[PDB]
Order: sequence, then structure tokens, then C-alpha cells
Amino acid sequence: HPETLVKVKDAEDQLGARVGYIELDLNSGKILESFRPEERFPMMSTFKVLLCGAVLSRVDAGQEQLGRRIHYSQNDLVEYSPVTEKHLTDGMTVRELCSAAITMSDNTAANLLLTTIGGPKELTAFLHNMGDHVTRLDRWEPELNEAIPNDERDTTTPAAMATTLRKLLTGELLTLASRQQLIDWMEADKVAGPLLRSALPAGWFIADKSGAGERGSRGIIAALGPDGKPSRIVVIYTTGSQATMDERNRQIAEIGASLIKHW
Ligand SMILES: *[B]([O])([O])[C][N]C(=O)C1=C([C])ON=C1C1=C(Cl)[C]=[C][C]=[C]1
Repeated sequence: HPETLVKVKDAEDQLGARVGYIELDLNSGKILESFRPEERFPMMSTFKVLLCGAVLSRVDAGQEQLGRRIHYSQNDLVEYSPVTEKHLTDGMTVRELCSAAITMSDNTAANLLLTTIGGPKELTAFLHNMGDHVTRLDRWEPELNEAIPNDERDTTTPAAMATTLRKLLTGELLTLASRQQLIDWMEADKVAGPLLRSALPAGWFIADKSGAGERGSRGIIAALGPDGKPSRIVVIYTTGSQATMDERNRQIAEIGASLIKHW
């Protein structure tokens, strides 16, 4: 609805930065509304969902096991590893790392999983392989969050990310068991409370993954809908603002409030 674009542009004005947006019909893949849909923005942690998608793709093909245990050490720990830093002794399984990476956005977990699939180069090849010729992961945590202006490294576009998530969650790319595991990790997301979830009406479904980076970077990707089932995909990114984390969170929440109001 056009009223939501009013809020998105209001958001660019208040944040003094670019805001990218897109609302996608989950079933048909039709773009319902957009703002800078094909402009690049850092992915920050929203990439962790694509990372686990590639991991599940491997499991389905027998190249990986969810119960497989990964051992790591202090040397591996990078900034913001609330779950992995507590398991140095016995390690964690592939399954537990994706849980950590998606629900808590644990950075070391991401790094460990990336290592299992062959690094950024491979995640990028996986994406290209599934029709996404835009999204690219080039670095590891934490450098991929640098958000250098005009830098194409570690970026995606609102349209590219929305189309790719739709495929991950409804395509024949993953088995049904794998698709549900991914959605289950996104539905349990525990660090995105002040964003879209704060505007979600009672009874609605939402599976999401947020992101934060340098230079005011903030974003979120999500599948949501009424009566406990998702029916649309929403992707929101911004970068360049000098606004506080709280102000950035609110603008996203308000964009959310509008898209829900005009559903
Ligand atoms: B991802 O969520 O974009 C990566 N986030 C971080 O690496 C991070 C850091 C370095 O310090 N806090 C976070 C973080 C934020 Cl700002 C929000 C939610 C989870 C982690």
C-alpha cells in the first residue's frame, strides 16, 4: 500500500540515510510494494539465514550431518558470541550452531558454519547456483559488517534477498524437513524483539532475522502473516545513518506498523 511508502520515505528523512524496502507475496512471488528494491545494502547478520540454507542443502545431499559435532577453541572466538563462548569445552553440533547463528546471531557460530561449507566463496556459489546473481558474501565475521559506502562486498538488494528467502522457504531447493527446520530457527529469533515483532498483532506468525553493522547499518528479513501462517516476505535495510540504535529500531518498527495496518 502507498501509505507504507509514506512511512518508508519518512524513515529516510528522519534517519538521514538510505532505506531499502520490499513486500513480497509468498505464494505468487509478486512484488506488492518497494523502495530502492535493486540498490545494494550490507547484509550484516541477515546472511546467517542463507548460510544455514546452504548447510541444510548439504545435509539433504548427504554431505553433512546435523548431529555432527564441531570442536573449536578460544582462538576462534570473535566479538558477540553469547552461545559459542559458553561451549568451548565440548563444542556444539551443526544443528546447535545454526540455532545459535539465527536465534542469537552468534558470530563465532556463523564463522564455524562458513568453514564447514567452504567459506564466503562457496556460500556465494550456492546462491548463484539457485538463481541469486546479486547477493555475495566476501568476508568472515566481523569484517563483513564494515558497511563501507559503495562497497559491493557482503551485500544484497531488497529484491534479491526477498526472492532468495521466498525460494528457501517454499521452493524445491530444500526438502520439506529442511525447509521447516530453517523456518523453525527463524521463528525462534530472540534478538529482534524491538523491530517488526513489536508491531506484530496477536496470533500472527513471524520468522525473521535481523542485522546490525557499522555506519548506522540496520536491517531485517522476514516471512509473516495472520492466523499462524506466513503469507508475505518483508525486507528492510538502511545504512549511512548517524542515528542511534534505538532510533533506527523504531523506524523499522513503524514501517512494520504501517505494513500491518494496510495488510
Ligand atoms: B549481526 O547481528 O548483524 C552481527 N551483530 C554483531 O556482530 C553485534 C556486535 C558486534 O555487537 N552487538 C551485536 C548485535 C546487535 Cl547490534 C544486535 C543483535 C545481535 C548482535
